[PDB]
Amino acid sequence: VLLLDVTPLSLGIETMGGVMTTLIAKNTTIPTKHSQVFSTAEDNQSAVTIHVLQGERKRAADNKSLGQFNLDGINPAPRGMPQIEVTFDIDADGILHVSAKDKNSGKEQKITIKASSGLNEDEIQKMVRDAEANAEADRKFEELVQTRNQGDHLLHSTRKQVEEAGDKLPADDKTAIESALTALETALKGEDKAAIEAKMQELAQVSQKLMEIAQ
Amino acid sequence: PPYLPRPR
Repeated sequence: VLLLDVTPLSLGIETMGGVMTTLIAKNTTIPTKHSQVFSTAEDNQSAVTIHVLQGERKRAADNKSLGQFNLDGINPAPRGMPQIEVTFDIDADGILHVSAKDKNSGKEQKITIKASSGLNEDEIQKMVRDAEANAEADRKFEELVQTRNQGDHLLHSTRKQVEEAGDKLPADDKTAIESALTALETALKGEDKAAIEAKMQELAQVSQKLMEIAQ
Repeated sequence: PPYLPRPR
């Protein structure tokens, strides 16, 4: 064949730290379907947002948003343990069906995204060259996000511990911990990985008695 | 598995 009907750009969803995770690659022939399992970003997360994206960039913010829906009712669990099955199906009419299903709760939500959605032909060529020009920056972004997500997890866990600790934790331990949480949050907004890891460190150093209490 | 954000 000299002609093939294809989805012209990658389709996928936003995942923790502003990353696009691809479910269908660019140039895949239609009809097609694919599924992948995802989980929650934080302990006890009760809902997830499925932000559907078209584009070749690893930064979610630089891809074309197609729609979004939430899936609620995820039962309490440590982060990474729920199994949220995401399915993208493009039918022969170019209609995109996306669903998410929580295997423990049985709950499911879905959206339909019509065939004319997303980028037009001019924008598709633009998107491809932009991802090529930004290949190496996007590889560094993905590294930055791995570290930001670790930092985000520590911030969350430590804060839950502060709460649960109540008065068992001495007041000057709490003062130092709050300062170190703020400094870690500030660092998370930068693009320097070492800077983030250094604040995680400064936090852990003021956290030993709290680690003892929690334990 | 990659992780998903909660609703804002």
